Amino acid sequence: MEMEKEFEQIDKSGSWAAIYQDIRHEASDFPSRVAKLPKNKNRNRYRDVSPFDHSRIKLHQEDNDYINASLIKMEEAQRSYILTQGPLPNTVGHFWEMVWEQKSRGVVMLNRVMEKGSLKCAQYWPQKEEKEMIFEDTNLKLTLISEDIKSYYTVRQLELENLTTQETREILHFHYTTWPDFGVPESPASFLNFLFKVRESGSLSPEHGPVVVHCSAGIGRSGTFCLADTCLLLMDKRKDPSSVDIKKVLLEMRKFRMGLIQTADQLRFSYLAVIEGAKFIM
Ligand SMILES: O=C1CCCc2nc3c(cc21)C(=O)CCC3
Repeated sequence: MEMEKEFEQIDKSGSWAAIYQDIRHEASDFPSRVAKLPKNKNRNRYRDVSPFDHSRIKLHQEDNDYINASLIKMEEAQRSYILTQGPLPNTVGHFWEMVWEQKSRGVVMLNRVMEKGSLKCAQYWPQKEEKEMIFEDTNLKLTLISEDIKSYYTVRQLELENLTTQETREILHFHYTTWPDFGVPESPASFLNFLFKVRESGSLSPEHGPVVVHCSAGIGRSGTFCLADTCLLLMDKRKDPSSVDIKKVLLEMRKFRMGLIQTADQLRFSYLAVIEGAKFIM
């Protein structure tokens, strides 16, 4: 079926939970043996969210190459994304090592450091120009260059320096700051505006390594971001945009990381975002 009318048909019939459970039943199951080794227990935020072995990102280290991160490679759309958990106190250096080694231009953050009174990820970037951060375990230096605070999101320019080679690179930090503590946003308008700002920066384009996107577990809000982007790109590329099937795209992405889209409300929000976004594109 088309999307917008399939949408009203699920609303009128109140069957979002049944649609979402079908997706969960059909999703791929692949091994995640490296994630479950005992030496990696303090590298995982949640025991039930792990990268598949076949698609995990490997650090270029011979001691321990493990990070909770996955490469989602979308062949028809010609887009790649790295989805990862919010960094932990003992993985902030690994996180920036990955950003360096994979040649990423942008980092997309969809959570606040504290939500619901609890810490959802480490404070992994510097907050003042004159107070830079040094990650001694991976030999990297990170400096805040500039910061632009808007009503729904903040963009930061960062400098990452490989202290071994003295090479430097500019990284863009795109921070969506207004996702509610419970539920999903009422309108997709500000999320779509944010997606378009990431696009316009070049961070999603083939001349850079894959964008790094995270929330707390790296599957819910993060899944919503890459699902909406890929679906909109396919609607631009194909002769028949109504052929784009958001459930099929989501199942393809779930071949590369488990659990993408965590609730039936997030599924409905993803439909809403693609539907509204397809009208603005033209
Ligand atoms: O933010 C939105 C909402 C509607 C869809 C949309 N499409 C475009 C933009 C922005 C948005 C741009 O600024 C450049 C490319 C076209």
